[PDB]
Amino acid sequence: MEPRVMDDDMLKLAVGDQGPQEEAGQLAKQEGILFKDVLSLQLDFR
Amino acid sequence: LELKHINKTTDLKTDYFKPGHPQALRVHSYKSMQPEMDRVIEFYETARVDGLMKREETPRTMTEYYQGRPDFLSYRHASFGPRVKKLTLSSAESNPRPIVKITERFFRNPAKPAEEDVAERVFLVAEERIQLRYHCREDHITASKREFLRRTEVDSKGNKIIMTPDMCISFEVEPMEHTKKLLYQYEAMMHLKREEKLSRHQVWESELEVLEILKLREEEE
Amino acid sequence: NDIETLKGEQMKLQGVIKSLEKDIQGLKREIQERDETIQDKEKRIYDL
Amino acid sequence: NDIETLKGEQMKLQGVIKSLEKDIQGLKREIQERDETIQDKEKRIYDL
Amino acid sequence: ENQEQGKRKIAKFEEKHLSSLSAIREELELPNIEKMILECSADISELFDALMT
Repeated sequence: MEPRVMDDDMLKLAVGDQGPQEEAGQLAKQEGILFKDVLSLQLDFR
Repeated sequence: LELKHINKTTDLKTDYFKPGHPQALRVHSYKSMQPEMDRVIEFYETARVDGLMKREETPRTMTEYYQGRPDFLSYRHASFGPRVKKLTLSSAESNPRPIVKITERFFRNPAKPAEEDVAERVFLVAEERIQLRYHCREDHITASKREFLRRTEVDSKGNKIIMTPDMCISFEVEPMEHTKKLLYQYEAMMHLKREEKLSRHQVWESELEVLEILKLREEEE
Repeated sequence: NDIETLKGEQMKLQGVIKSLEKDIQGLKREIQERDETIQDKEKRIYDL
Repeated sequence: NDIETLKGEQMKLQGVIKSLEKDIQGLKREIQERDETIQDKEKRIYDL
Repeated sequence: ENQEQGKRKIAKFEEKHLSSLSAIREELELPNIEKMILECSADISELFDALMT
């Protein structure tokens, strides 16, 4: 297998998959964690 | 019991006490022995664990003054409403006064900024609003004010009422970008609803403590 | 059994909301079939 | 606590049941509305 | 010394202006509202002149 190298695309992919949430909650998360203002990143088991 | 001062012109009885009481009585000023009357009860801080100084009880409102609390709570005041006429219960213990308004004023926390430390917190229970007035910074005159319309979790049609930004009214001296976030205000609603329930429970506990104090004083007399 | 049934409570609260939304989704499919009826008539009016 | 969550699950189960009850009747009225339009424009087909 | 004097004047104005805002939010008459807003602005000018002096 190939070890791929860590980039903004899977960074925002993990930002997407960490929280399912709701629609207004998703807008709240859009206002809360911008790409500048992500509070926490989890990229384990990739 | 140390001193009993009876003023006959105003029909006022004031009892001055000594330290070492189980309920830490210091001053009891009253006109009648019946509950839900005009009375002032003053306590001891070293013997009380909640840090309560004063409780003024009126037939409509109650007022508590504290000191030295870890949550910096200094002032509590609950305005009650008229009782609904229930034909099966006539006791004050069984028919509590419905809480309409609660106002809690908190001491300044130096560990918190002024714009985030809640100086005053008002629950209008009947109209279902929560108002926050934060502490004032030393380089400002007016303080940050926020108003929240606490809506029911279920509407008239069975749907969950989802949060909308038009409901939340916030007057901020400096506009924080993080306080306009919908998530932060939602966590604020969760914390504030929990605090409103806790404050209503504490006001009911204060009323029960008043009833216990009156029963104990009647037993002593 | 507390956690599972409370979880069953929360999905069922979402189930009531999504069933109200699935009513609208069911309408959207019937609007498409209405538009299919709209699409076939205008083609025959244009062929007219 | 298990019992009262199970009771809450049952009464919310009535919630989707009545909300689905609105769905099929909502489906069946528009089913006739699609069929009535097709019947009117297949009369138009016989005209063409 | 001057900073402490300014802080005391600021505190006195804060108390007076908080009372004035409580008077703002309860008044129902428009000319009274406008006049006491004018005296609020006069108080602002007075405090500004106090801190300048």
